[PDB]
Amino acid sequence: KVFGRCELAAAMKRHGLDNYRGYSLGNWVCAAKFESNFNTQATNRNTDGSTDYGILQINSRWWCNDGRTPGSRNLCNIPCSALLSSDITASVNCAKKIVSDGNGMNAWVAWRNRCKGTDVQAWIRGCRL
Ligand SMILES: [Cl-]
Ligand code: NA
Repeated sequence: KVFGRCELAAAMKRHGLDNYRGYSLGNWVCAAKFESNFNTQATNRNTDGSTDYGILQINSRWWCNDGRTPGSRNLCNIPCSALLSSDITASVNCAKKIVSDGNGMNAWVAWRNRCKGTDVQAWIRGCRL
């Protein structure tokens, strides 16, 4: 599923991401835009052989099991394919674990490079929340 901007913002807000660990909604929407272009089916392979999955590009090196990343962990306790669902619940619940791990949203490279320190409220502007 390819989300619209405001559609995703409302889904995220409903799933408890607004101000989660102090990150306003615009941060999460911005991250999703640059990580996946709002496509829940996005996958991207890393150099180390791990793979990023879904709207928030969650890495199989640490967070999910894809059966093909030897010596990895499964900290979110889910198959990585669950992160590609049109239902964002699993991605959001795993994101909450990631963002609480000490390093905040800096875990997401695109957020650090493209959202951090910008006017992220522009990402929810006009939306019916
Ligand atoms: Cl933080
Ligand atoms: Na694993």
